[PDB]
Amino acid sequence: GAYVLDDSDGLGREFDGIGAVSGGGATSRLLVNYPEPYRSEILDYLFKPNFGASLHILKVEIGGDGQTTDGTEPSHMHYELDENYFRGYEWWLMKEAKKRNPDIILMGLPWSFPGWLGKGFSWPYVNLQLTAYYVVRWILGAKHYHDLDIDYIGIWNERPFDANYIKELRKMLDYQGLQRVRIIASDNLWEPISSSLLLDQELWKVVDVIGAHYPGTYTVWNAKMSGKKLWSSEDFSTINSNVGAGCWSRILNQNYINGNMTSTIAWNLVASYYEELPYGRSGLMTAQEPWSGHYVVASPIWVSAHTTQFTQPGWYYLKTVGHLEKGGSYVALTDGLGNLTIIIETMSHQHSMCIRPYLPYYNVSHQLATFTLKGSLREIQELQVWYTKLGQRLHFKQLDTLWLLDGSGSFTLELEEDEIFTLTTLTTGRKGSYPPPPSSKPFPTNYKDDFNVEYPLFSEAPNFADQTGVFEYYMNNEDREHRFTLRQVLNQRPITWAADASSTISVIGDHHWTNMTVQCDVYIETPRSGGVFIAGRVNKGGILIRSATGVFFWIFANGSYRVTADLGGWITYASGHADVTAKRWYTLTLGIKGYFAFGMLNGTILWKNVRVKYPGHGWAAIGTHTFEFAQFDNFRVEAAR
Ligand SMILES: *[C@@H]1O[C@H](CO)[C@@H](O[C@@H]2O[C@H](CO)[C@@H](O)[C@H](O)[C@H]2NC(C)=O)[C@H](O)[C@H]1NC(C)=O
Ligand SMILES: *[C@@H]1O[C@H](CO)[C@@H](O[C@@H]2O[C@H](CO)[C@@H](O)[C@H](O)[C@H]2NC(C)=O)[C@H](O)[C@H]1NC(C)=O
Ligand SMILES: *[C@@H]1O[C@H](CO)[C@@H](O[C@@H]2O[C@H](CO)[C@@H](O)[C@H](O)[C@H]2NC(C)=O)[C@H](O)[C@H]1NC(C)=O
Ligand SMILES: *[C@@H]1O[C@H](CO)[C@@H](O)[C@H](O)[C@H]1NC(C)=O
Ligand SMILES: OC[C@@H]1[C@H](O)[C@H](O)[C@@H]2CC[C@H]1N2
Ligand SMILES: [Ca+2]
Repeated sequence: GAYVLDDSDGLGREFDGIGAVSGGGATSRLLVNYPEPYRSEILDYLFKPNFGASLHILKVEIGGDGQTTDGTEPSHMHYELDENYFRGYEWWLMKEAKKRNPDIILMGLPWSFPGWLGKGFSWPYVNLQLTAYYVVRWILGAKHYHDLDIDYIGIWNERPFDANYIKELRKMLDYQGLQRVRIIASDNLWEPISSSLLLDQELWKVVDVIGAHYPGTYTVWNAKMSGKKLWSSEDFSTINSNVGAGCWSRILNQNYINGNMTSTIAWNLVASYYEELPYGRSGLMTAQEPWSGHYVVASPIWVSAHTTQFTQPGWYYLKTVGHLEKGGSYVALTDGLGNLTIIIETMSHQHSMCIRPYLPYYNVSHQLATFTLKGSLREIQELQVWYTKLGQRLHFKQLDTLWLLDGSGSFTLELEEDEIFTLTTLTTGRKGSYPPPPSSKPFPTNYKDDFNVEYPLFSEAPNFADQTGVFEYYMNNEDREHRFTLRQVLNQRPITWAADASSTISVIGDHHWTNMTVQCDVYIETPRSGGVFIAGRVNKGGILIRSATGVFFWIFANGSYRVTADLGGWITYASGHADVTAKRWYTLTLGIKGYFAFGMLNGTILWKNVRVKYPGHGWAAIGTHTFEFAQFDNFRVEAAR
């Protein structure tokens, strides 16, 4: 009936911000080679204040060279003694975010680690000081090379924590003059971190924030008892259709209401990875065609705006928040300066299901809600109104101002289903707008890369999405014809997060492709035992990369070749001998059409009319038999969709 908003009895918890994750894994892969001005426009929709999603927080993966959901991300230390703070795209993204919003909150979290840190085991806790040292170098590098202050550091994404590690990480941060950096744990479930904090005072002293993943809007008693800030440090992960925006809208409010969580962070920031990769299109917006410049400002962007444009880290939640009689919820926040923001959501069950978890049915129906401002809020006489309707339009439309002149801190609204209203004293709200970007277009049916870039802006060539291993621009001054190549640089399996393949692989192109010819120059660096391949119709990647099928044309340094149906190499289409050795450049061609494939070695036919599964479709790919050095050059693909 009448919902009282008041601050006279005091305030609730401090609001810590809304944000999103770039990483886990390679989710921003295809954004770096967007042409201007579109790349810049995309970044504005995400980070420019009073414009789009206007994010308060940016969380990035600390790349460890392993596969972490939609690809691998490069580490700053591939090997022992190696340090490089210019690989990948997270440095860039953080800087671009920081340019638009100097106050954005930066977080880093490892998913995987380079293998050498395990010292012969696939475990990051073998040498506590070493792993901490590795992580802190990243934070230092961020500052020294990019002028970035990392605000929060996590432990190991959705993987066990070690209490002694967390303590050592804190000590190592302090030793390096990073007392200001805070620690969030354990980016998994509420337990065992929450009870551990209650039993171990020294642990309690070093953990600043408890971050839980996909909590279903609820926390647990031990976490509340701890007095720590509680965050949904990873949520959403739903297709950014209308249902995802609904999901997002609902949890943004109810994470605080039901669970005392004062921050929520969406996986992921922007869908800039092939859609046929795991969890495709589960970013706040979509930017998966750098070749065309086409992007989509999806519904979740505006749902975010309803909170982010009208709140900032350091505002406080009111004590008076809750559910509406006929379903839906409201929160309210102030900045202790006379501003008030109110965010109301009526997401229906049928249009707001998140993937994790799925909620039992609940009812929303037409209702009236009366709001009364008590205490220090009585003096508000005017509120701006922002409105969104999900289902088929209207997104973030500014409605007519409401007046509260009646002397009665009150007003009423007619609420229907699947709506959002924001009511705030702030006048800075804006539905940012750029002209529409180019229409959607398939990946180019003819495509070439000779990797001849002397000072590349990024460490890897556009569109190649590593799914196991790490491929990088490589300069070899001692060769002329192959001065500039692409190289696989991992020489041992990472401390994996996912089940990485046993073979390295990078995929590219149009998953819809069915008939195609792929050609590449290859160079095996490891004598006797080394091997490389080129492939087409590759149908799975990311977390599922081990499961990839397609047509794989392998050559080996022992003078042999194989054609397989799978990356694992368990199913043979053909095999034989070849004039092939290490440390020599060969041109490989693989032609797939209908039921049949053929392979060429240096323009000469090696095998032909070999029967392959059909129908089938997928990407082109390159890679190596194990985690081994190899080079690639003059890549070309002609394909039919
Ligand atoms: C956690 O949030 C809950 C709300 O979910 C807060 O508890 C409410 O407290 C009021 C009175 O203080 C009760 O009338 C409500 O019934 C409580 N809510 C529920 C759902 O039972 C609580 O203050 C928060 N815990 C903290 C801040 O430690
Ligand atoms: C609401 O918030 C705005 C923005 O923070 C406040 O306006 C600022 O007030 C400070 C001092 O209180 C000034 O130094 C800034 O220049 C102001 N900025 C802007 C953009 O106006 C405002 O005081 C708050 N209260 C109300 C009633 O608007
Ligand atoms: C890929 O190649 C196959 C094999 O040639 C094509 O299938 C043929 O298509 C023609 C006309 O479209 C038919 O007359 C043949 O009977 C088909 N043969 C088989 C075995 O299916 C297929 O159309 C090609 N697809 C693309 C997208 O180019
Ligand atoms: C939802 O509530 C309305 C009124 O309370 C009722 O008429 C309707 O049948 C309910 N829907 C379900 C599925 O229970
Ligand atoms: O919903 C899938 C999410 C992403 O894949 C992130 O990488 C982590 C791992 C699972 C979940 N959080
Ligand atoms: Ca070259």
